[PDB]
Amino acid sequence: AQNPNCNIMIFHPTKEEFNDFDKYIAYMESQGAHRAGLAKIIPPKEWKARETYDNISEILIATPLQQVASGRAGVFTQYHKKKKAMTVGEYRHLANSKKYQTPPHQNFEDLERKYWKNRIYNSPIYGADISGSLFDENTKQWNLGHLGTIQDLLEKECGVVIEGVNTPYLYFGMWKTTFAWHTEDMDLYSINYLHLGEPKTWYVVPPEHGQRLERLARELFPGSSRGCGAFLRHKVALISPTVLKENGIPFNRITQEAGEFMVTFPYGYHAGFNHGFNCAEAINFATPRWIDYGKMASQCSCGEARVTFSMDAFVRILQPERYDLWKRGQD
Ligand SMILES: O=C(O)CNC(=O)C(=O)O
Ligand SMILES: [Mg+2]
Ligand code: NI
Ligand SMILES: [Zn+2]
Repeated sequence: AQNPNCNIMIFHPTKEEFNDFDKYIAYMESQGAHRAGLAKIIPPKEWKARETYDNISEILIATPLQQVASGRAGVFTQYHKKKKAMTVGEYRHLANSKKYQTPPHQNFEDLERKYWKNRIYNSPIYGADISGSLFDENTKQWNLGHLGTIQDLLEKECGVVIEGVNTPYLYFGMWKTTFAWHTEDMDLYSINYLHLGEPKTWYVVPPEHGQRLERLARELFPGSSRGCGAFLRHKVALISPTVLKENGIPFNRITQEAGEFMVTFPYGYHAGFNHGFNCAEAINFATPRWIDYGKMASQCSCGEARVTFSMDAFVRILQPERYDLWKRGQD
């Protein structure tokens, strides 16, 4: 079995290997990359996502989210308070202000220490989940707006034609902005490209050990657990590495820098934080290996998780027994 310790693997494809996305994902899996839940892909030196980032300031962040924490430093939840719209140029200035800027630090490890010590005492503002793309239309390799769609994969694998679309999302981050512990909708893959700015630190639990994380989360968030049998679908809970180590949960960590891709694999729980002003783009995708994960994915039916239009069909076709109850949660 390849990668039996479920370490995060880092790949350096050549320009020739960068042509065929599906084939390279399947290659990475042949080497065991999925066992970690997360992989890094460093693009060939010849590749670029677009020519420059000089003209992005007029993008609108219609609903910036202030991430307010409750709990203790290593075990907290966050809620998202909606703020007034602002442009990317306005947000960048805000991120760089004395109130919100990255503190002085020695290295990524010192910054990680400061994040876990101090996150809860601040409420950073995240421009998340903005439909759109920063890939140049002429970028033919690993262009996250030109991937094969999940609806077409389901149709190729299972023969059923379904409604829905699959488009990318932009994330504009600042110091301390935080992504809570989650897997993807329907336990899909994700791919994330860090277009610019400061790094993003990731934590990940191997898919084969995801239920260990779920059991800890039910212990640590006991009211949330009684409210919903899949409350990590709410994307609000954080647990620190120190706490994970104290409770014996297997995980790994890695820092993504500008110009790098990360792939999350089906049922790979992940969480993380931004180091400073940055912009990422991410999208879900599927492969044939996902289908079985999609069929077994948990679902939130309490009403909190509220998701896209396109998840309807996935539930309806892969999980027809759950469909009725899940749809009640969506309505
Ligand atoms: O970058 C972020 O805030 C969150 N991204 C992801 O969870 C992802 O790409 O799967
Ligand atoms: Mg612009
Ligand atoms: Ni994710
Ligand atoms: Zn729920």
